[PDB]
Amino acid sequence: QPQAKYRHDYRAPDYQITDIDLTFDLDAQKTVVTAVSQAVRHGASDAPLRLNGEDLKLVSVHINDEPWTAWKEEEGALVISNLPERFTLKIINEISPAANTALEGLYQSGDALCTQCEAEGFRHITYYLDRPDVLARFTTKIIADKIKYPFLLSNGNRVAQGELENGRHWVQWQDPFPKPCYLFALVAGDFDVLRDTFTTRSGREVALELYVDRGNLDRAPWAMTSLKNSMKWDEERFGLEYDLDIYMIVAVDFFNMGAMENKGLNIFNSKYVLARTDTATDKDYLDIERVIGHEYFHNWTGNRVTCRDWFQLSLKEGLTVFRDQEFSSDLGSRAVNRINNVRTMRGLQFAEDASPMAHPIRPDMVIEMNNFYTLTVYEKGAEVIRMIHTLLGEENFQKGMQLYFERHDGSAATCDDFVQAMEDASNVDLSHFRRWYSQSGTPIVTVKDDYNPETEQYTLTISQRTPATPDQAEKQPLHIPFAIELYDNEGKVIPLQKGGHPVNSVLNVTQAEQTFVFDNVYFQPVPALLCEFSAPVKLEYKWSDQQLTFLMRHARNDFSRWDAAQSLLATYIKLNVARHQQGQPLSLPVHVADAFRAVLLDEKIDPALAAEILTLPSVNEMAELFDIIDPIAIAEVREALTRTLATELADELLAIYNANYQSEYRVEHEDIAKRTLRNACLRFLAFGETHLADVLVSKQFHEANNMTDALAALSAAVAAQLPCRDALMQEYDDKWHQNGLVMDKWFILQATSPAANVLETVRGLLQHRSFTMSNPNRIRSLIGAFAGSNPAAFHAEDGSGYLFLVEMLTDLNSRNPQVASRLIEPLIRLKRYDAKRQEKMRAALEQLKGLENLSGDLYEKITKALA
Ligand SMILES: CC(C)C[C@H](NC(=O)[C@@H](O)[C@H](N)Cc1ccccc1)C(=O)O
Ligand SMILES: [Zn+2]
Repeated sequence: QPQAKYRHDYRAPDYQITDIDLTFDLDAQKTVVTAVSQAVRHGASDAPLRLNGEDLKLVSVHINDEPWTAWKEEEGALVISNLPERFTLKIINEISPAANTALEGLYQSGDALCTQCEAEGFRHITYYLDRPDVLARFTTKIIADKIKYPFLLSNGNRVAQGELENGRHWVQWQDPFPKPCYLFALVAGDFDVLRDTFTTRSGREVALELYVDRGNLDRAPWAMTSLKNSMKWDEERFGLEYDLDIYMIVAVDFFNMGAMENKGLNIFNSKYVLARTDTATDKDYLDIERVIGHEYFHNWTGNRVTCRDWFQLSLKEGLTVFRDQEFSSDLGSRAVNRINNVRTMRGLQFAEDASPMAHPIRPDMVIEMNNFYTLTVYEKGAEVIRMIHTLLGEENFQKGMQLYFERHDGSAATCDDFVQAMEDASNVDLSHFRRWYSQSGTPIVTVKDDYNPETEQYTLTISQRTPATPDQAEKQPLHIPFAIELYDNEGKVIPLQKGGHPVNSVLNVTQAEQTFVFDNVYFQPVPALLCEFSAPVKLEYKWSDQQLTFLMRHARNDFSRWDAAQSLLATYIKLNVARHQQGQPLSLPVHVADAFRAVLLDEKIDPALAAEILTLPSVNEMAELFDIIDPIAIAEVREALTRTLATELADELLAIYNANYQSEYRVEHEDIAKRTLRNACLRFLAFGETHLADVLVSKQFHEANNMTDALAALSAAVAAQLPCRDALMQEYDDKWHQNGLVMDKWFILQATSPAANVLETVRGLLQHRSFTMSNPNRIRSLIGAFAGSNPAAFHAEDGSGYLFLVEMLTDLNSRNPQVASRLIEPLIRLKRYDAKRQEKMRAALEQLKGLENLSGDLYEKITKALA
């Protein structure tokens, strides 16, 4: 297995390549690549040029057209010795796109040929300096059969084109912007193309082109609209304009991730492009908006300024995720977006930070870089950027962005460079703050308060600590922006002050323990703590149920109201899981049910907020409330809680469900909010009197005039195991079996079903007409959903879930390591479960560990999980 690489070993390259001219003689079985690079030595004169290469058939090596004899091929490299200070390197090699099942480098997607080069896929195309601090100007000539590949695309603009004998043709592209090879892209195939235009604020007219498989034009307008929305927003919010003449996006069916920001030629998983009202849900529309925007935002945060090395991945991913969240939030509901992102942080990222794979947002050790496009690097990375925004304020934050681009435009930078730019532009000291980049694990912030009537002072005693993680035995206090707000008994905000001077609501929690005193607090306050999730930490405060219901009705920020409800539910989710383990039924105080009844009947509350408060935490969110996870107890308690609320709020739920009916379907935020609330109510109504529920659900499925409402009904039928379930599921299959993206929703429902025979059903679906092990989307929607989204079934006491996953991973380890690595994650969490389960999970991991040709992707995770 390959050795681990460490951030502290970074060293500038001995050679730089300033320009590269590529020529591809394209063919699915045998592609011939000719690469002419202009190299310049920067290191010692006796240093050899070390080129990275994987699975390449070397044809020849020339230096200034002279056949070179001073070279040697070694594991993953071509080492060239005795070179001039400046020279022209010419490499000719062959590759086989059709044989590329890992989908890394140049591969085949259906009948099209396309690429994926990040993190290190370009080395699978030709021998090169496959490191992001080497920026070269690319020129790409593509030669191919005209009938099979009428469209030949690469980064930049077309500078040449011609016809050849034997029905072949070629096109040459030039991208003026120097770039690391991970941003290189090539696409060849036959597509339908949606063309539009966007005029920047300064007048630059940009040609927009969206390439989709023939017959998919009816699902392309929303993505195009989202691209234009993204371009406009970046101008308005960040003052950034697109910098090229054309913007191409190609939607492909076979892609390991969601999308890729290749300069001027983004390549997208079709899941994040294709949408029409009968195939896509409101969520799909908003996800397409998010991803289209995300990759577009990389044009500046990632492309114009790239990464010095891969340990600096968060420099572009954390910042770009922050940007896509601000984009979504500005255009839609900021409260809903913040709530959703906090659910991801608390329910998924915290779990990772408490797992064997824990790492700082800026990793120190990496074996397989593809294993580091994580919730930590992305989501926590964004939370760190957001904390900088919280500490600086929008104005100074933008000044920091401006200085960052001024200093690093056209180069590869580091996380430290970014922080320095923010510090220098704002004059805000971020020296202590920097620890957020080096320390893994989730900080735990404990708060104790006291109200002194004699002095009319409110005191907060705040403590912090980060438990040790398997990767770091030493932990230190962080600079935690801790936002608060105090309310009097009328729900009015109490001015924060001390010694006659106002105090900022964002407290600087920088020590292991500290006190914060506020005077002129005339009456005992109810505090709102860690407002808007001001820092990615776990809050420990002894809330009374009344303080929480008070906040649910009076908190100024909608997020606080949702957050208070989560704290209220946590107490009873924990209470009932303990009861479940002792064979006792659900117990819930009347005043708790009343709090949710109040939310339903509050006419002043935003439907968007009400919908989220009425959406119970997922089983994965619930799992984080426990030291030792009991997946079956959690799943059954979640259903029991749903049933109890459905019974206690039956009339109110139906009233709100009916009140939010909308005849017209619009992908507009106000409409989406009402529909989300209506369907939130439907989830509960599905657990009402069987016949009543069955009729209501089947009715919505059949009368729905959009996929959002149809899927909501189908999901409810499956969740409540209603009589109509089998009929509706078969009807969906018969109508959509030919559409993979649509069937993925169906596979997810089958995989996350509460039915006793779910595994048997999932295994059988491996033979379904709409499923195929060759497609990452299908794999993740069926197998991934089962293992990661149905922990109750995956963790069946008999161990059947683990055995099934081992079978699937034995296949995927050889076929597609990246997808295999995404799928093994559930097994890596073994220490969070009981002894019996740990034993079975360890056995499963040991079996995988002994696999012939074990991929580095899995090796890295298996090793840490078995430690
Ligand atoms: C909206 C985005 C956060 C979705 C996300 N895509 C990205 O982050 C891209 O900008 C990544 N740069 C693409 C990528 C992902 C994984 C490994 C190598 C390369 C993805 O999941 O593909
Ligand atoms: Zn990204």
